[PDB]
Amino acid sequence: KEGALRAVLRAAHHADGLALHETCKALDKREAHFCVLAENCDEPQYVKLVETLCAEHQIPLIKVADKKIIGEYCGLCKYDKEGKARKVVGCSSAVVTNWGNEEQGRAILTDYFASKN
Amino acid sequence: LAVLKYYKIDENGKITRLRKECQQPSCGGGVFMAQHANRHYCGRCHDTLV
Amino acid sequence: HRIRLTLTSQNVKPLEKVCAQLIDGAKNEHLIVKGPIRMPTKVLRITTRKTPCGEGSKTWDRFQMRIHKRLINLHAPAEVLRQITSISIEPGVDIEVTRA
Amino acid sequence: MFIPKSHTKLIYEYLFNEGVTVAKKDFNAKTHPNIEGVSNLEVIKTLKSLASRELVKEQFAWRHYYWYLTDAGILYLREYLALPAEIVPATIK
Amino acid sequence: GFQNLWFSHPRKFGPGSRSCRVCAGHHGLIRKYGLDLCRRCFREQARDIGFKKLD
Amino acid sequence: DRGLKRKHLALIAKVQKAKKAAGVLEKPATVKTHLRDMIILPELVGGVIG
Amino acid sequence: QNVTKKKKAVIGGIFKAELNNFLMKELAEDGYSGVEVRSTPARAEVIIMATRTQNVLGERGRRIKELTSVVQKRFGFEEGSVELYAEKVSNRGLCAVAQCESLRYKLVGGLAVRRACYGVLRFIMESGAQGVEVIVSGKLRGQRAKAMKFVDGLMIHSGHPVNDYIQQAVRHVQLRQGVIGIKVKIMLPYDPRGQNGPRNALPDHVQIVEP
RNA sequence: GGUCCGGACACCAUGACUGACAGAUUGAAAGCUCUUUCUCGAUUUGGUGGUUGGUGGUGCAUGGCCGUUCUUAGUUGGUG
Repeated sequence: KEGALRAVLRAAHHADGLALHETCKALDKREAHFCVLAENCDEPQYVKLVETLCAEHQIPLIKVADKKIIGEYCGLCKYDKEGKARKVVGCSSAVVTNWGNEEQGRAILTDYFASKN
Repeated sequence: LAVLKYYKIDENGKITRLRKECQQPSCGGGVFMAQHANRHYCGRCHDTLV
Repeated sequence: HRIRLTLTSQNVKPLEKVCAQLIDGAKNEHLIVKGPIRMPTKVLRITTRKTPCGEGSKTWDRFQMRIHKRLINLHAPAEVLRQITSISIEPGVDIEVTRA
Repeated sequence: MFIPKSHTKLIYEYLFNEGVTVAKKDFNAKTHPNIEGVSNLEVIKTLKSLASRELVKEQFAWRHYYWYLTDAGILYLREYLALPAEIVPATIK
Repeated sequence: GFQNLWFSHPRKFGPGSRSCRVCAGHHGLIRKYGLDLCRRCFREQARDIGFKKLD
Repeated sequence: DRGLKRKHLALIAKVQKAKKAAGVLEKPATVKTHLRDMIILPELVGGVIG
Repeated sequence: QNVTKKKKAVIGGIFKAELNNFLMKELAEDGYSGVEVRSTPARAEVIIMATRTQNVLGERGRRIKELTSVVQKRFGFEEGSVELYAEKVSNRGLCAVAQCESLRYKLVGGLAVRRACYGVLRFIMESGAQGVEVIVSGKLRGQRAKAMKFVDGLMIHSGHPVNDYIQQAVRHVQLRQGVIGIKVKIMLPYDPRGQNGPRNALPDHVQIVEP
């Protein structure tokens, strides 16, 4: 399912809909379809804070423990001609305003995260 | 990391905005106005409110 | 109606060749052709200092370009003009038709 | 140069669509005659960056930059803007 | 700010509002018939434009 | 008639303010300006300009 | 549009001059020779006379397509209104511009100046020219500049027949020491068929009909 | 006097970094700077290489062009 998420947010970023500072404003507009979060965020006030707005605005979330993987999950790192993740940055939170690739997997993950919540 | 400073988490679970939100026709919710000594300044716009 | 053929050029030989071709076409078709009307030639003169600096004797280049114009008056409602105009062409001469 | 991502997007889209691009050496013009939205300075700097990275061939004549897309450029541009591999610029067609 | 100060001064007339179409120079500019060529530009481009030295 | 410019109006306002915020006994604070084409109007008499 | 005939002629001349400059800067390695502009009201055809039409066109006519699109965009034409044809110059040896570019290529390559200009002289003379004059000026040997002139055949300098019989070209070469100027002058042969040279004989050449 | 980087590209990094209300400031409605904290968010910012620009020097390093020697009749091979 990580592959499906990656395929979706790749096209999201290409369309320039992929988004902390930007994510808050995105889910304030409610154009967010979902938010991906990390459990490695040491900030106790931020960790709960983000899901407060997510739940309030009815934008369920997906949690992936560590942040370097979500940092890789954007295409923002440079590759050694093989997709080699290099020099990734923490992506504690993110938002997807517009849908992306992997249409079938996108439908699958929408149903998944709408049913399990 | 001042993003968390414009949000108050009530003990029950919901949140309340700690900064006067902007009301410009284009930029609305999300974007906040500065807490200047006597005024409040839109960052995304001018919209100075005293 | 009166069709006005105006031919303009910077060289006399091609312009006269095109004029003669058009007159020949009109005569062959048996049309009411009005002879080539020769407009006064327009002389555009540019006099410039030869040197790219301010030194030396004051010598001047007198460049000039000449423009020659010809008019042809036709009384031709039929489809013949397109034929006559299309057949005769020549580089350096620009032609245009007006429905006077 | 500091250029908005959307501005770079329009520049790159036009470049890929046409295969060529012309820009007067006028850093002050606020409207590139063929590309809308972006300014002549932004177009000039974007395509100068492309030439520096060897994705575009550059020529100059009479205060007019002329730029032609290369094969490295088409590969990079298709990858960047995420088009299907079947689409190609009008020049190649 | 920068937006209204970079080129605030008008350039609608005078030598600074024009330039040769090849070297972008403000000096000795021919404007007859819209040539917009410096006196050095024209001496080189005259044959191509169509200007001959008859006499 | 062609219209004084915004910098000129700002200079007029600055000089008037300086004159107002000064007692008759003392002289108003110097107002420095590059505007050598400004007209000297009755709003201007009494001040001191660099 | 509505424009005076004087301005129309001037605009045509300016367009031709700019096109010639741009093409000589672009297709120099292509053996560019010249350009003819036929700006009919409907379409504007542009003939690019070069020595290597293959290279000018490029792979499946891609370079020519790029050039026509670029010219259209630069000069504000309508898509498909301006169009380029390539053309192969009959006698490359009688074209001064092509010979000047070849000499430029040899000099940038590193051939000795004497050898290169003598080879060009021999080729031009064998191509049928009445006379040839090649001048190379600049920092050829040492710090102080000098000009080397090579002349073969007969060449005219003064009078109107110069315009008809003499073909000249000038170019520059940027070497480590500086700029070197190349001048090539070729006296075309009297060609009654009007292909290799002027159709009319020299004004002072009286030819006798044998009885 | 003041402002902008319009310092490409490459490499090495450390919400990177833009912008503007109002007071002060300035010749200045210049967010230039200092008070103030808002806002776009990988384009930037710092350093190292490398570029880029210059009506900066050198016309006694040069190209091209022009002037002059020189508006006079003067000049050059090939074979002897």
